Amino acid sequence: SVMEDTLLSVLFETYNPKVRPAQTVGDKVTVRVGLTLTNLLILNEKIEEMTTNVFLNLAWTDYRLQWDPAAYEGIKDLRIPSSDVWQPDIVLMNNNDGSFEITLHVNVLVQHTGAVSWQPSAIYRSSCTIKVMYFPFDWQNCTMVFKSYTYDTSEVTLQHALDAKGEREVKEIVINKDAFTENGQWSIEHKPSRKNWRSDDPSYEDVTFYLIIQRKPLFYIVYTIIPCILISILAILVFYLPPDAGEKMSLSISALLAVTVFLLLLADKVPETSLSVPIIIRYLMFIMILVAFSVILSVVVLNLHHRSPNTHTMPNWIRQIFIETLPPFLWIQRIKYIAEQLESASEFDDLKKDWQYVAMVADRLFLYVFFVICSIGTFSIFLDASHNVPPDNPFA
Amino acid sequence: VNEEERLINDLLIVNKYNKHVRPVKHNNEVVNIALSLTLSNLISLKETDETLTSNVWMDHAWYDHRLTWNASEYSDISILRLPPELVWIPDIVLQNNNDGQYHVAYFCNVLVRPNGYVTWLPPAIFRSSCPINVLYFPFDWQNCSLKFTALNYDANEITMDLMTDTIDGKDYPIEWIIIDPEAFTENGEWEIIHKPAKKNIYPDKFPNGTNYQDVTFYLIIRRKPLFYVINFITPCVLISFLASLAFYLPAESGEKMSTAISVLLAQAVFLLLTSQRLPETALAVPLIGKYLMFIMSLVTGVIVNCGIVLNFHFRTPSTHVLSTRVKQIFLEKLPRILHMSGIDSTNYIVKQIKEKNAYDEEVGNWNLVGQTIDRLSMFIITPVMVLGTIFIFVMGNFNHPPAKPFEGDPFDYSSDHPRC
Amino acid sequence: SEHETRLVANLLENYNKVIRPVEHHTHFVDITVGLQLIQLISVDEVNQIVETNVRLRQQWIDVRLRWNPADYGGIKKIRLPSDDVWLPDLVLYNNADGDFAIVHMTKLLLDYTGKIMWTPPAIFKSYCEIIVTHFPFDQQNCTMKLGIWTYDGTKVSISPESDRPDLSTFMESGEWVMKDYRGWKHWVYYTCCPDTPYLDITYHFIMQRIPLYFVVNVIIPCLLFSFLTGLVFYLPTDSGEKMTLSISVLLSLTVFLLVIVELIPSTSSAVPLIGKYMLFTMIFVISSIIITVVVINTHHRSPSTHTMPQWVRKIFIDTIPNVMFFSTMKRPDVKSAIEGVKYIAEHMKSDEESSNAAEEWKYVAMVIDHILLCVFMLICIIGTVSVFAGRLIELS
Amino acid sequence: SEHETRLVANLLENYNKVIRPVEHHTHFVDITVGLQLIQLISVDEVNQIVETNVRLRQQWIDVRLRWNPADYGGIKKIRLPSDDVWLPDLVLYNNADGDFAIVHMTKLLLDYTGKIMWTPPAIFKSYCEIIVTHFPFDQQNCTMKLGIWTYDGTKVSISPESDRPDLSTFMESGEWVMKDYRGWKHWVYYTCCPDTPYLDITYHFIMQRIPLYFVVNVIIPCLLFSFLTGLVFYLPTDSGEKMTLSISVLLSLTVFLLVIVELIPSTSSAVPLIGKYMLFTMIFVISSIIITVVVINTHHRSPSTHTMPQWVRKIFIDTIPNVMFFSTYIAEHMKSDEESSNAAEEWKYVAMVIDHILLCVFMLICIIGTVSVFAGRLIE
Amino acid sequence: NEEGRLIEKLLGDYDKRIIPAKTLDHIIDVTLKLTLTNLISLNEKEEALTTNVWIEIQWNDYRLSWNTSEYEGIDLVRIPSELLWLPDVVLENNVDGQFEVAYYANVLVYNDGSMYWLPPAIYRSTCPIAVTYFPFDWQNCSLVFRSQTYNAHEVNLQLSAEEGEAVEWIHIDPEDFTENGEWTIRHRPAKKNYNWQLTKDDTDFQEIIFFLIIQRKPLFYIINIIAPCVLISSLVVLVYFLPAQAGGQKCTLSISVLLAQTIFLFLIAQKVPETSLNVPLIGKYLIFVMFVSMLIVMNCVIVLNVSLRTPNTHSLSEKIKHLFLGFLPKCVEACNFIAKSTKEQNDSGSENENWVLIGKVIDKACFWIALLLFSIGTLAIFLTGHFNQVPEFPFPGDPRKYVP
Repeated sequence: SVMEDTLLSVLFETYNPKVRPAQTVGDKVTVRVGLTLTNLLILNEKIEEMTTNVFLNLAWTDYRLQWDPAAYEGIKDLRIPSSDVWQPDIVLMNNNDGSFEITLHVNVLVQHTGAVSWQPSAIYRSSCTIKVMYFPFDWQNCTMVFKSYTYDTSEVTLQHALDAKGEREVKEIVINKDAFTENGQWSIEHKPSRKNWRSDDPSYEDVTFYLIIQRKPLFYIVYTIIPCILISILAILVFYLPPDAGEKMSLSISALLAVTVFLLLLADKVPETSLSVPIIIRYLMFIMILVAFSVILSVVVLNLHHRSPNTHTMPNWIRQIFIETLPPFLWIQRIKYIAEQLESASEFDDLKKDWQYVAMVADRLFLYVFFVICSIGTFSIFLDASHNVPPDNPFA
Repeated sequence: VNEEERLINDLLIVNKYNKHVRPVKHNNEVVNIALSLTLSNLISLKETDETLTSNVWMDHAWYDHRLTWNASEYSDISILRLPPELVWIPDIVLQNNNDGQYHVAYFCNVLVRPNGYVTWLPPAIFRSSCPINVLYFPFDWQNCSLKFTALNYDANEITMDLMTDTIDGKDYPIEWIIIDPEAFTENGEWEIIHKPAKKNIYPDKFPNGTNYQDVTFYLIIRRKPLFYVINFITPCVLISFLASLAFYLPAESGEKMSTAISVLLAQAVFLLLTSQRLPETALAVPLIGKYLMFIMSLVTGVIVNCGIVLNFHFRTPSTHVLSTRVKQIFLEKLPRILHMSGIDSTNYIVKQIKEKNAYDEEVGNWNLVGQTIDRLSMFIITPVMVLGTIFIFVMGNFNHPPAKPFEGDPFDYSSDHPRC
Repeated sequence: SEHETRLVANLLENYNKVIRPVEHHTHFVDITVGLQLIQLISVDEVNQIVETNVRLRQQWIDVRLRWNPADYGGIKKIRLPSDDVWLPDLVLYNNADGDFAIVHMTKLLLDYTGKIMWTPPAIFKSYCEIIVTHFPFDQQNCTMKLGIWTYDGTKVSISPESDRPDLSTFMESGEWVMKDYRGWKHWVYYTCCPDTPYLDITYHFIMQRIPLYFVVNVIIPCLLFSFLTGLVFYLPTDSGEKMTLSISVLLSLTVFLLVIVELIPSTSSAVPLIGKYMLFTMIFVISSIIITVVVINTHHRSPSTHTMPQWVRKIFIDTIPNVMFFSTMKRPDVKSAIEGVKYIAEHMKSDEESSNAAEEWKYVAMVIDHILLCVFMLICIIGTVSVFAGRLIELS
Repeated sequence: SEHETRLVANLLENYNKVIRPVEHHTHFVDITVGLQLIQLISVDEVNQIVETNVRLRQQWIDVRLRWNPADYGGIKKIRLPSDDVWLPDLVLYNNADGDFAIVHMTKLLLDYTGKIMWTPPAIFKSYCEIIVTHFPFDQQNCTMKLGIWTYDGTKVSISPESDRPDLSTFMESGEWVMKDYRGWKHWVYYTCCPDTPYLDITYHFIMQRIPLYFVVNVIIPCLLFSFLTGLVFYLPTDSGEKMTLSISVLLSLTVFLLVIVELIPSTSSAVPLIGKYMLFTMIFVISSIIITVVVINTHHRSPSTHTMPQWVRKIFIDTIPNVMFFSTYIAEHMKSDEESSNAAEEWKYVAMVIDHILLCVFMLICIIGTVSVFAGRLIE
Repeated sequence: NEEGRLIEKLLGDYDKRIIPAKTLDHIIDVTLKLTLTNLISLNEKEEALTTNVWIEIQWNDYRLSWNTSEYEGIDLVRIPSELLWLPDVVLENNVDGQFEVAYYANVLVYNDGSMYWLPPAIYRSTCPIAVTYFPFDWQNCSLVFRSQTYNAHEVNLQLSAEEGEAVEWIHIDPEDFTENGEWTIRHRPAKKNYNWQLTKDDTDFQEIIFFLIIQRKPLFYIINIIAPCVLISSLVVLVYFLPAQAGGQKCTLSISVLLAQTIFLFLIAQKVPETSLNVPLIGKYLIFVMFVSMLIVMNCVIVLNVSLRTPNTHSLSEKIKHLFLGFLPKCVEACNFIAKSTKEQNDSGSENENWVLIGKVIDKACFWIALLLFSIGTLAIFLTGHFNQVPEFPFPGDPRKYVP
């Protein structure tokens, strides 16, 4: 008969795990709660939740679990099934899923002093409010709020878990150096913890662990930013084509079709939240508007190129501006009645070529204008996306 | 009557068998659990979720000195069967699993010998989380590990071990995922290569903790890229080589830009296809993705060059003048270096004929300039495209997992050659 | 606490959780029921299911659990597992794919006077009608019908804790805004039993969808396609890019139709406003293609084989062109050698007259092209305003 | 009933569900196992997982559950909960993502002679290999392997109820056809222990896929595209729509490749037959486009720079038309223009002749390729 | 509370594992009455029908009865179902392994021993889809309830009776019932069914079947696929008015409409059942419009080839020209060479004009043929679906209506 059996029989002769340990009426049980993030599984922005593999680290003192180790074979510590001992139901309040409790229910460790220590494992799905303004170049601030679902501040007192050395107090999510899987998409920046009670309700002591995770946007870059840049290059090129070739529309509208295809590609990844427009979506819409304006201006250029003296008469103002003002600033600078018919056709062709030259000047002007506009817009959007860096202060 | 009921009543009821007490004489000693894994079949490796779903039979074995009896006394009962709910079992748990399972799926009966030796082979479906090395997709190999730990007891109480088979004479540790050659069905698009097993200890942590010891079963699985080669790879490279032929089209027939831009649309469609098939990690761009970006930028460059050639083809004396140096260098070097192949009315009409002829000759010179720059661009681009795609896909194809499963270990964990 | 262990053992000595907690069978237990909404999990319009995260608050009086605090060292409140005491079987009457009653079964507070205060959490997948007619500018009225299932009035009386559900700790949805939330208590009498009231409580919320996501993601590209649709008429028929432009904007609209089918919910109760606008854009593009085919056909109308009608001449040569003030519309062998030149002169004259008739056809085609361009821009503007002014005026 | 209440109280008074239902531990309890397939839920070729709704049928004898019917008022049969008696540990060895053993724990019939008959329902996600080679005209031989997990021969014996699984109440799948179904019992011995046979039963079904869905959704559009790609050659090069037609067929084929990758299983064990046909169609369209580019470049050949080879002129202009049946200062400047136009017209004639030759050969090769790929498996 | 001692007396000698039978050969009646609350969804991809139903099960357990005079007039007691014997009536034809009810509410034991269990449940029943008229189809699938353990010699499944007549329907509440929004219930009969190939010793001999004849509202499909697809495919007939002048872009329009039809093929294939017993009506229309589009493309190629023929390339014989022009009632020497060249080029143009006219005639005739064919095909295909309606009787041979 191993004396551990006798010790268990002695401890749990009248022990009731349905009452909190209070040696005197009105005594509060101090519970230290910490977190150990083994793997940040996912942050699904479509449903705005984060799935994390965690080890909750609870430590309290049950005065009923005391014994003299000298009276036994030096049994300083003991391993008890979790269901056989009292435990504060330290649950995750802000869970997107309906599950509050832990998943594993590992054995609790009890010292002869009564210091019960518990390290259960869980797969928590906590609701995280996605700040979708700079997606994908965004830093998310997700939170995990742990507290006793039933016991208020007049029955339990929450504290931060002590380190391996009991002298200090850990104010952060303890990340195990080994046995930790670094998430491919997200990067941890700050992982603090704070006990944040609310003033309106005095009995709302709870411990909150924050994760400031910055996204690595390489996937979204390679799959949307570069193709949009190529489409923008094509839209700028549209105005270098000659109208006589007959492919201005065949290029511009096909670039628009490619933009639509990229929008279809992005339709399954952008968050479904209407607080703000993601910067990637703003860039997509800017490129789409630019391509639409390229189509419109190519249509205008083609209409100006095919204008004819027998269909249009060149106005005085156009003949003035597009002949004597822009070319300096754009570096263009250009047997009886048979003869009479040829001369008339020559004059008609001269006026037609004047229309064509006006079209060419307008085409060059639109080329320069759209190059400038596209470059400025893309540079501004990328600058704004780049400047979005999580604050050094975590505001723990 | 049956002697098994009497033996069970003696072992569990009369002897006060405490299920929650570790099976050891003294609290100071340790209980050794030897465990092994048998991969029944690899269900899937979903890279979009980084989830390895597998079916494994987990074999535990230990010594419970309370579950012992005199075999000759109870009618020579050799083996005994007992449900896990009645006897102490070590809760070996798969620590890394994106789904919150943590446990075997059946909890089948344990087999007990008269000397106390207890074995247990429950099956389980495990959805573990392993990162995807997407660098050489789809010609890539993944390294997915199942990590089992004893979170109920620390290393001072139970010590996990690799099971050790008894080969002729000596005992050799089983350091691999034992797989049945006959009853194993090879998974589609995945083949196991090395499948090593190792027990790890972390000295930086203390023995009186649940982090001190682990048992990890690794799987080096090589993806069979036949599906991707058939569907995504070959059509895309064919469309690219088709884009490469936009230079051979004469500028007279107005489809020079249309073919290139439609090839770009097709490559955009392929990009849409390949986007939905990979996780959004940023360790490195996948081989298919970086090849796609290379070829898409090359097609954009081809479109730009075709636009330049078309612009050069429609230059006219009324709008542009060909400089001496331009036509000189082009029409002299490039074809050779590329081995290309009343009476007043009459006076006025003849003058107009001569002027039109000169205009036509200059237009023809512009056309020749366009053709020669087109051929130059073709000879510059097409070799670049072919060499780039061949280099990318050869580099991807040569990617193989190392001959030895671990970095410095020369053992080459395999059932053929055991150690010790 | 030994006092609390003694109290818990004493209370549950002779206690039957099956039996209703009342002094006499004639009397009724009066549960006061409050509901607090923590977050709005989702709203699925395809199956018409609203998933909410709620916490119930049932307060009742169990006279069997009363004790004297001075007899147990001054204990005033305890916590008991819900599986140990009688609980009212509140059921969501309009449940869909979710749990009908509370399944988490957390602990409950118990005073020395027998007042049970139970606050269990739940995820309610309520089935409420989704009126998808003004989507995405829709206002969904959605209800949750709690009721005591097995019992009734004069047996188990349910009451609302407050006139309105508690939304103090409500997390902002990010896609909906709670315009008004209320809770009503209904007595229902059946003709079979005229003195047996059946009681229920319905909590209704009015949720206004935030349309920023759907507007930007769907309506803006629809606006772009509708705008580019009418632009085909400013493109001259001399370029062969008219049909390529029309059919390519059609193809872009088809890819965006794929996008729309992916994004907007698939339902057949009514045609959504966004669906009406998409169909309007599709028909607009189809009609544009029909009309541009007509104008192409009348552009190439052969002069010799098609005599020019007088009415079309009178309408489209002087009347209409003079109206458009903004446009730029125009408004042996010795004798054989001499004979040959006369022959080519006659050939030139005939060709010139044929080309004059051809350009007459061209001018008529261009005039109708301008008229159709103006009417198409106008009809696009008025159609967009008509379809999207029904709700925006109301939402003002 | 009072009699049945007393009987059930007496039966389970000293009954131990842990102990095997045999009077002597040396003997074995003999269990007959039958299977009935209510419905074939689905077949997943990517994961090679077949989901089937089945009902097991275990019949065994428990000598401890015997009673005299005349002592309980003529009670012959009763229904006990399965958890209240000893149960065999039947486990689906081919399990994949499903439950290994019986989990529903339905009640069981119990005769007065101890003859227990238990018919629990189950959903088997069996892991059987999918030979995707003649897809969709394929035939899948799929198995499910049951046996006792902990015990073995000489402790429990498993025997088939009949040579064939019961298909009487099988709801028609609509997507597969049960060609033939059988059930075999295997004894396997091990050199370590040569007197303890291990018994198992494998039930195998031959499922013939109904190909109408995949035909009408994949092959027919592929047939249309492969017919249209060979049609561009009848289009004259004078129209500028030749390349537009070819590349638009190519784009339609790419979008349909998106469709098929959405539809067809994503497996790499072998090339599916429709995958092979789609690759053939892709090669066909690529070759047609390359040939079209060559033909257009030939059509736009400038005689000033290019002198047509004598052999080309001879062979084409002489041989080919005879095998076919439906095809044929100012003055000096005009003469030069006429001569250049005549030479360019000869180039155009050569282009037309090669275009017709390629049209005929491509129609023939389309017919052959369509026949060759499918007729191999269509012979049944 | 007298319910305390009443319950303690009732369940003191109660065994929930024993079917109540006053004697041997006593078949206890079990009356069922379904009540549909919300028809959640018919998922045709996996041929499942998710419904929410309150199932009323009434039986008579003689063990739970009391003399109401001894107690203080209590005659109706609510007992949790976990403590009582249940008939174990389950849905046999479930796609997933969910047989029992979803809540296990209390039962209302009465004075005489009658029991009125009323569990709500959520059922994913099997539903074979008839795809031959999709999406203008009506589905006829059912819920089959049977005793999972007891047979026809122990229990007796039957439909309930309210006012002397059996309730042979599903009893959808007229007021508190919102329509599914995609399906409309047209018939909802119920009947007790026997297999007649199993002896009544087997548990599957008897069953209660509740049918649900439902018609899909095609509004979503009509407004998002069918109408856009019909509008797109209507453009292939415009191709006969575009000129064959090498710039009219006939084949461009035809082949691009074919591309749009391919995109719509992807769209429909994304949301079409995979039964493969029949090809869906929308799939038939898509095949038809892609085949007629292929014919349109071939016709455009033929017209472009006929209208772009030259005397050197294609000789114009008298027979073809006659047929297609009858059946349509529906320095001195320097100048001489200049004149000769002008005359020869004029003759070449005049000869090409004949081929242009032949192309025009073929264009008009083929336009009429193609418009007729396309309109007839579209009208027939989308009129057959409209005329496919639910039969006016729940059962063809029965003159009964099965409506309350």
